[PDB]
Amino acid sequence: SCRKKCFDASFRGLENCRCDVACKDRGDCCWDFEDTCVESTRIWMCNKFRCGETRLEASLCSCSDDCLQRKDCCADYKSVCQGETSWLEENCDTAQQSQCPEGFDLPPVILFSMDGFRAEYLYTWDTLMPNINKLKTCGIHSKYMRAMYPTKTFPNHYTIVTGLYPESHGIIDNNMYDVNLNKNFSLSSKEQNNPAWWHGQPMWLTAMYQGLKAATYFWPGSEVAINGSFPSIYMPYNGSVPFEERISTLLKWLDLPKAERPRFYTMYFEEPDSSGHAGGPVSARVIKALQVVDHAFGMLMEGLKQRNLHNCVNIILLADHGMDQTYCNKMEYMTDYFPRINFFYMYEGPAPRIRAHNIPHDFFSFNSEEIVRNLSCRKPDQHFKPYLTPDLPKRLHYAKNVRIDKVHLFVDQQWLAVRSKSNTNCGGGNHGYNNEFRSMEAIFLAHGPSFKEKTEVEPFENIEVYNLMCDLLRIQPAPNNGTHGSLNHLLKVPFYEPSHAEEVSKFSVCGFANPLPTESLDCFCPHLQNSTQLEQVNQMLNLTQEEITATVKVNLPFGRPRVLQKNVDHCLLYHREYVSGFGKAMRMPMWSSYTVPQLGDTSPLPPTVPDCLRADVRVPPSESQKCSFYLADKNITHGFLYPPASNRTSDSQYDALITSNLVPMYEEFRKMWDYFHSVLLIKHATERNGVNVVSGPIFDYNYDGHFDAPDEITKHLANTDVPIPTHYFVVLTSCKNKSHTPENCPGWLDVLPFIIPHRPTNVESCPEGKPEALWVEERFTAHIARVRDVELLTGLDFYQDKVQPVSEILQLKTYLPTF
Ligand SMILES: *[C@@H]1O[C@H](CO[C@@H]2O[C@@H](C)[C@@H](O)[C@@H](O)[C@@H]2O)[C@@H](O[C@@H]2O[C@H](CO)[C@@H](O[C@@H]3O[C@H](CO)[C@@H](O)[C@H](O[C@H]4O[C@H](CO)[C@@H](O)[C@H](O)[C@@H]4O)[C@@H]3O)[C@H](O)[C@H]2NC(C)=O)[C@H](O)[C@H]1NC(C)=O
Ligand SMILES: *[C@@H]1O[C@H](CO)[C@@H](O[C@@H]2O[C@H](CO)[C@@H](O[C@@H]3O[C@H](CO[C@H]4O[C@H](CO)[C@@H](O)[C@H](O)[C@@H]4O)[C@@H](O)[C@H](O)[C@@H]3O)[C@H](O)[C@H]2NC(C)=O)[C@H](O)[C@H]1NC(C)=O
Ligand SMILES: *[C@@H]1O[C@H](CO)[C@@H](O[C@@H]2O[C@H](CO)[C@@H](O[C@@H]3O[C@H](CO)[C@@H](O)[C@H](O)[C@@H]3O)[C@H](O)[C@H]2NC(C)=O)[C@H](O)[C@H]1NC(C)=O
Ligand SMILES: *[C@@H]1O[C@H](CO)[C@@H](O[C@@H]2O[C@H](CO)[C@@H](O[C@@H]3O[C@H](CO)[C@@H](O)[C@H](O)[C@@H]3O)[C@H](O)[C@H]2NC(C)=O)[C@H](O)[C@H]1NC(C)=O
Ligand SMILES: *[C@@H]1O[C@H](CO[C@@H]2O[C@@H](C)[C@@H](O)[C@@H](O)[C@@H]2O)[C@@H](O[C@@H]2O[C@H](CO)[C@@H](O)[C@H](O)[C@H]2NC(C)=O)[C@H](O)[C@H]1NC(C)=O
Ligand SMILES: *[C@@H]1O[C@H](CO[C@@H]2O[C@@H](C)[C@@H](O)[C@@H](O)[C@@H]2O)[C@@H](O[C@@H]2O[C@H](CO)[C@@H](O)[C@H](O)[C@H]2NC(C)=O)[C@H](O)[C@H]1NC(C)=O
Ligand SMILES: *[C@@H]1O[C@H](CO[C@@H]2O[C@@H](C)[C@@H](O)[C@@H](O)[C@@H]2O)[C@@H](O[C@@H]2O[C@H](CO)[C@@H](O)[C@H](O)[C@H]2NC(C)=O)[C@H](O)[C@H]1NC(C)=O
Ligand SMILES: *[C@@H]1O[C@H](CO)[C@@H](O[C@@H]2O[C@H](CO)[C@@H](O)[C@H](O)[C@H]2NC(C)=O)[C@H](O)[C@H]1NC(C)=O
Ligand SMILES: *[C@@H]1O[C@H](CO)[C@@H](O)[C@H](O)[C@H]1NC(C)=O
Ligand SMILES: [Ca+2]
Ligand code: NA
Ligand SMILES: [Zn+2]
Ligand SMILES: [Zn+2]
Repeated sequence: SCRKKCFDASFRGLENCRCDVACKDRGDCCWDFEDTCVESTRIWMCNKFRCGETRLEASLCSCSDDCLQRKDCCADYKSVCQGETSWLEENCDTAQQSQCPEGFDLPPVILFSMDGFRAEYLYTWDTLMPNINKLKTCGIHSKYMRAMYPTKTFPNHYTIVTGLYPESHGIIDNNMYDVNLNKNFSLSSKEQNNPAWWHGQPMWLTAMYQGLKAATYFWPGSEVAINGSFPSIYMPYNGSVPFEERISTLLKWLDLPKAERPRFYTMYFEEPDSSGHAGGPVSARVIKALQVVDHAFGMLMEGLKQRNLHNCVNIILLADHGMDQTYCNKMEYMTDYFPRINFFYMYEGPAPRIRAHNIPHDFFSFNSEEIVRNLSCRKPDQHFKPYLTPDLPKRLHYAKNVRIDKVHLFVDQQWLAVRSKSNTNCGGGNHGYNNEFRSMEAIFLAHGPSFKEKTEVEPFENIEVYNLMCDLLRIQPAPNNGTHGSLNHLLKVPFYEPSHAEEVSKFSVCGFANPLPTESLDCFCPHLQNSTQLEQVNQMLNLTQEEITATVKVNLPFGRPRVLQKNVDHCLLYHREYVSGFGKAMRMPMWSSYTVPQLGDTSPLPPTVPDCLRADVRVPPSESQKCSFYLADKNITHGFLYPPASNRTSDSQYDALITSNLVPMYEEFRKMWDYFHSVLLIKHATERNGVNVVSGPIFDYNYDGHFDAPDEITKHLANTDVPIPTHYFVVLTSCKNKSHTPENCPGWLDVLPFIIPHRPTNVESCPEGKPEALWVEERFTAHIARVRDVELLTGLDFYQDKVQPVSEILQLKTYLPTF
């Protein structure tokens, strides 16, 4: 045979069999020549033909008797050649600091991304991916990780390592135009390397700035001098480098002397994304790619075990987004809606945008309003909805950036919107859609001495990973949009312990001093004829200390919302059936909290009594609204935050027909608002065994996701300083265990937050004369959000008096209900 005699022309084996290059032409090569001498230089694995081999120059890794000393063994050398158990076959054993070799005092972090790894892959094809499946079994894994919108590669890869929404880190799509720079960004141009596009601080720099070297293998942004700095080590991108070579480089880095060894690593694979596009998410090509990437990841784990690092490394395996199926018969065309399309440019596909064709000249003069108008409610079954970006659901956080064109189209599942029928980028797989579509969900797995073992966690958003990685490396994170501490339940010993945010503006008292108003405020309730009758009704607002305690216990079961705005004067208004926090400068509530019990009759609430409003004797007139403000303002009317018709006693509706419960509402919005509180709210209450409601106004006129300062609000009621909300929020809170009511809930809570836009038409719902039962609920559902989103937009902090660990409350606050 040719063992240890490769290419030796002098050798003559059994029957004079040859082991030289020219042997294959003669036909007298020994039987094992091809496997011992030729193929042994083109593979990354040891086998029976290679173990103990003589070294050859051109081998990608070695199986020689000295490969461990030279630190060039193939990953599987110890298992294949020395007969030791592989990582794959070893049982799940606990990862701890004892399993770190000398010098690995701090465990390194490996951030590993497999582009386009749909969450559903991990469960349908689990046994086809033994190495990933073992990671899933031994380590911690999430049901899925939610990406950011648009579900694209560069925006989401950069979100992962920054903890920032795309609107903040600047990479809002794989293709974009910046009118200020007057430049184009695309993955085929060198402009992608311009640091002007990349904001925030990526993870490798967070580590490097705090003394920890970072090595990146192909992460989007890693070959950019972000903030003027490259990673300690980085590789120029080339999609042709085999996955095995990338893993091999990573293992070599881990062999470096401690003085030079990185402590933060990133790895990136283009699969299963590439095969998903070619064959679709359910296809032979995807199956093959999933097997490829599982093998490459297995190579990494075997190589780590060879080095005694498999239980020392904190590894994270995730993806940037999922994958769905497109169809050429599921395409919308702009030619069907515009006779002339020459004058605008369109970023086509699952998350399209439209801008002026002649840029930069016409970028701002472009009438984005006309585009969205002319695309709204054109066909009853059209498979996309146009939006001006400030009108997009606020949970997407996709508007505050000049690179995000004002015209947006929100496209239905498995559909595409293109310019004309000349576009043929259809038929395969694609992504970019609503990050809530199950097809768009990504995987998240993790394993290491700092993570919990054999644990499944609930879904979370990829903006949270950045804080987690900083906690793993024990460094401080840059300001980001994660909620630091919401992923502590993944860690054995959290590095950061969160606390309640202390209130910034203390409340004052609006006492019940005089039962008769000093001013009528131009409000009329002729049903109340003489002062005596008025005095009786107003006395109902004058609660004993025992009655205040009683209404708080029921209607504020988790404590009052705390105000984190500075220099905001507010007082609480106590009623038997609701408790509000009244903003004196706004002259309206910042929040109103009431608990709706489960009732025997699911009857719809009749309308509020029409012609009866009066001043609130507890609030001075300078801080109260006047009913004449709304008569004076022709474009808006008044609505109620707490629904008066929900009174549970024969006269308690008077408690809600007061100026302190009024908020400015467009007529058309109030129809939607009233239908929700009259019909849908009662269904929620009976489904959840009662529900606690906290609602209030939101002002975000600069659509940056944060509560506006007074001087940022650009619309007011009549000629007053009473601001007009851009949104209203409604947060439904009940007991996760439906056996308890919201008041008597010792365990976990369950939340359903709404941030409904306050718009003067319901064009977003295309009601076309239909009854509210056919579109209101759909519209609220489309505007669900996280409590955290409500907090950011209001300056309020909820649930501080709910006895429960802070980190668990943060899980509740970052939760997104999905449908
Ligand atoms: C929640 O509150 C509503 C509204 O209450 C009404 O408005 C408040 C602002 C305040 O002025 C209250 O004093 C006032 O009642 C309650 O709904 C009302 O309920 C009453 C009965 O309790 C209804 O009264 C009936 O109205 C009919 C009009 O269609 C009228 O024909 C009836 O007349 C007959 O009955 C009376 C005795 O009740 C008798 O004297 C007459 O001669 C005749 O036989 C009767 O007046 C109101 O219509 C209701 N209004 C609305 C809008 O629904 C509701 O009961 C309350 N909820 C709870 C749980 O207490
Ligand atoms: C809001 O509702 C309250 C009921 O919960 C009303 O309370 C009434 O207030 C009047 C005026 O203060 C009292 O009449 C006076 O009583 C004092 C005696 O004061 C001592 O006792 C009272 C009652 O416990 C208490 O408020 C004091 O702290 C003292 O301990 C006499 O000296 C006066 O001459 C006068 O008669 C009522 O007794 C009181 N009723 C009740 C049931 O508390 C209050 O008036 C309402 N507010 C408004 C603005 O109308
Ligand atoms: C981009 O890179 C620059 C460095 O080239 C970063 O600036 C550096 O920021 C740190 C912390 O913000 C500065 O250190 C601090 O200095 C202050 C004042 O002396 C002190 O109070 C702190 O204890 C700390 O030492 C550092 O001086 C500064 N360097 C320079 C040259 O400005 C910058 O933060 C990076 N930006 C992003 C977004 O990554
Ligand atoms: C997500 O997190 C980022 C980073 O914390 C938030 O962006 C930050 O927003 C603040 C205020 O909007 C910016 O500070 C402001 O800067 C301007 C000019 O630079 C200054 O005039 C203001 O007085 C204020 O200091 C900050 O620059 C910005 N940081 C980055 C990296 O963009 C963002 O708001 C968060 N998003 C949500 C929805 O919470
Ligand atoms: C992108 O990579 C491919 C694949 O080879 C890689 O790059 C080589 C330069 C080397 O570093 C290998 O270890 C990598 O795996 C390159 O294509 C090959 O390049 C080699 C030159 O070393 C050549 O002999 C092969 O014929 C090339 N094969 C093909 C299909 O081109 C390619 O050059 C790289 N592109 C860029 C722009 O660097
Ligand atoms: C945007 O639409 C207006 C109005 O057109 C109507 O509404 C559209 C949504 C569509 O359903 C049309 O069929 C409707 O007629 C356009 O203004 C009209 O333009 C046409 C042709 O130029 C003209 O005959 C009408 O008189 C115009 N009507 C009005 C009220 O101005 C407008 O041109 C459209 N803009 C673009 C860029 O297509
Ligand atoms: C959800 O809660 C119900 C109700 O439990 C009640 O509250 C307890 C604090 C205590 O006061 C019990 O007496 C009450 O029944 C749970 O249902 C009960 O479960 C226990 C088992 O621990 C059983 O002994 C009771 O008979 C059950 N009662 C009823 C009416 O079914 C229920 O188990 C909780 N759900 C979960 C997932 O824990
Ligand atoms: C960015 O890319 C767009 C392509 O969409 C370029 O658009 C051209 O803009 C000029 C005006 O400067 C027009 O005269 C051309 O007709 C446009 N071409 C197309 C195909 O639309 C734009 O020029 C690019 N800008 C930069 C700075 O490269
Ligand atoms: C107020 O009107 C009612 C009418 O029912 C009656 O009590 C009386 O006329 C008035 N009360 C007083 C105290 O003047
Ligand atoms: Ca704002
Ligand atoms: Na009006
Ligand atoms: Zn991708
Ligand atoms: Zn892709």
